[PDB]
Formats: sequence, C-alpha cells, structure tokens
Amino acid sequence: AAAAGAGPEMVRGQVFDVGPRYTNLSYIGEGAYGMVCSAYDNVNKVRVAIKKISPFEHQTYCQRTLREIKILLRFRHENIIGINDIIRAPTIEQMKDVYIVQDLMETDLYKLLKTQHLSNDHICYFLYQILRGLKYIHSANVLHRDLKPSNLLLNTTCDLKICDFGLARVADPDHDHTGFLTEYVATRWYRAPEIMLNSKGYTKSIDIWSVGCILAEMLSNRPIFPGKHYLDQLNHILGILGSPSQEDLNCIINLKARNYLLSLPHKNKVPWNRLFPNADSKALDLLDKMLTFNPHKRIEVEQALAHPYLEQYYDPSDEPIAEAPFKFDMELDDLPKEKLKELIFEETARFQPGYRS
Ligand SMILES: O=c1c2cc(O)c(O)cc2oc2cc(O)cc(O)c12
Repeated sequence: AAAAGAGPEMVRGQVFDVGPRYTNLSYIGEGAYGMVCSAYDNVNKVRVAIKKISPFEHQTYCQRTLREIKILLRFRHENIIGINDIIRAPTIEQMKDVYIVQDLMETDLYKLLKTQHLSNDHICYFLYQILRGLKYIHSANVLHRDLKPSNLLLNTTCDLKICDFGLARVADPDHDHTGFLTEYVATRWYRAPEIMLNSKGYTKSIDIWSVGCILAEMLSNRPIFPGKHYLDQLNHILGILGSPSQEDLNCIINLKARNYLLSLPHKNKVPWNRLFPNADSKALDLLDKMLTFNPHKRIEVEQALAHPYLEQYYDPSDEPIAEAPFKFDMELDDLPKEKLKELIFEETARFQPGYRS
C-alpha cells in the first residue's frame, strides 16, 4: 500500500510498507543499506524486527543479500538469527525492495560493550553461545568471515544470535593460499594474521581468530587489535603475541610474506594476565588457544566448546550440527544483475501467499 512511512531523511527511509500483517512506527537503526524498524506482528502477536533491503542498484549488495538469504533460510539454530518472513512484490517486474522479518532483539554486543561491564558469568555464557552457533555454521562447511560484536545480537534475557552472513563462503582449504598483502573485505580488527600474509580466509580457523578477538573485547570493553590500516593490523597482533617462532615462520612458504616477518624487530609475548588482570585464568587459557598465530595450531570450535572455561555449559548432545553441508554457489561472481535479481526472487518465494482463494 505505502500507507505507512517511517521518518525518512538520509539513507532513503521514505516508505516502509510491510503489508497488513506488521503495524508499528518504531525505527531502530540503519542496516548495511536500509532502515530497520520494529513492528507488531499481528499474527504471532509479538513485536519483531524488519529490515528494508533495497539492494537492486549494486551488484555487490545483491550478492551479499542473496548469500545471506540462502544461508539463513537453510540454517535453523537457536544461536543464529532466522528469517521469519520476507515481504516483496509478487513479480520480478514489480520487485524493488525486499523486507526481511526477524525476531526482535534488545541490542547487539557492540552496543552493550560501549557502556556495560560484563560479569565473568556473562562473558562465559556469551562465548558459549557464540561457539555453539559457530559449531553449527562450520558443520555446514560454511565460514562466517565477519564475526564481530555488532554481528552478535542479544535479547532481553541475554540469548545471543549470530547475524550477517553477507561475507560468508563455503570452506575451501585447498584453495586458501594467496600472496602477501592480498586485499580482504572483512572487518579489519577481527582479521587473523594470516589474512595479511598468505590466506584468502577460506578455512574455519579464520572464524576462531575472530571469536578470540571478541573474547578479548568482552574482557576489557576495548578491541584488542585496533589496526588503523591493512598492515597495522598485523603489527598490533605481533605486538601482543610476539614474534612468530621459527617453526611457525617456516610454515609460511611465500617469500615476500616470510621476509616481511623476518624484517621485523624481535617482540616478546605480552602475557595475557597482564593485559587482562581481572580475567578468569581459564578464560585466558582459552583465549591464548584461539589467538594462536599458526592457523593449523589454532583451536577448533568443538575443542573450544570442550575447554574447561566452558565446562558449566558444554553438552555436545545439545550443540546441534547441520543436517548436511552447503555446496551451493556462495561466490556468485559470474552472474549478471538480471540473474541475481531472479535468484533473490526465487529464494524468497516460500513466503508469498502466491496460492490462495
Ligand atoms: O539488522 C539489525 C537487526 C536485525 C534483527 O533481527 C533484530 O532483531 C534487530 C536488529 O537491530 C539492528 C539495529 C541496527 O542498528 C542495525 C541492524 O542491521 C539491525
């Protein structure tokens, strides 16, 4: 209809018409590219979140939108945000925006860390939930590739859900190698050291590093490695971990990357307990294992779940995995704008009336 509008201005938050089902005028924030509002779901009789997506002018936006929709519709897990509904025109010709309806969450870990100290009990629970969700993701052979506090939503009872699969990919360790200083898209402060050295981020260890950075951030309310540019990120990491060992260096076969590391002055490890003097010692042991330089030696998700820090929560029978891996195209690079729009239309069909009387 359009009978509803939500305080427009910048972005383009003119119209927000989400059929008759959803009826309230409460803006929340700005998505990657569209207003997010809360609304009353007149069917389930609860407030929900709705993201307006207007992706159809940029190939990158469409790609990320399709990737996220395909993934979220296939995943079903307590610690991963779901899609409850998708609102769009009934034909491709008329489709100009897409609205994604999701459970309403109170906040995200970014906003929470800006103003709230976390108890060790909250840190432990939040880490548990992140890892529980990540187990499922990885079990589907999917890498999230952009884990960070703003991608972790929380409700009023501290239930945590991972969001934003726009940069996700299917794991491909056999094709992970690349040259030194290869450009990378995911958020700088949460990038593993190998991204800057010799890795395209196509293995599960990339996500464990990000989780380790999030744990550190929870312990002190500050990002642990706030690089200001691409290579600064690596110097922040080495400033705390110290210089890599001969064995870990020998693992980096690429000469430019090797020689860069060899060119650096020797740095000694900064002990975790001096960075985080109020932290639980078991938390720091787990942190150390997640923030391991060598990605091959880095802890895997399931090992992390089994670590003593998380013993109060660990229960592998209640930490589900995906029914089968994804092998769908997540690169989506060789598709014209017309095919991407068509795939988004097809992927969202299940939510249409389409066939009523
Ligand atoms: O995407 C969401 C979002 C998604 C949900 O399912 C939800 O329940 C709450 C959300 O809040 C946001 C707030 C923002 O400032 C920006 C956002 O992108 C979101």
